Amino acid sequence: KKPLGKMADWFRQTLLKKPKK
Repeated sequence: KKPLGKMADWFRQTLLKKPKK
């Protein structure tokens, strides 16, 4: 998994309020 994809999910949880799963 690319760090970029990891950060993408990080933003999805952080900003879009979508818990990673």
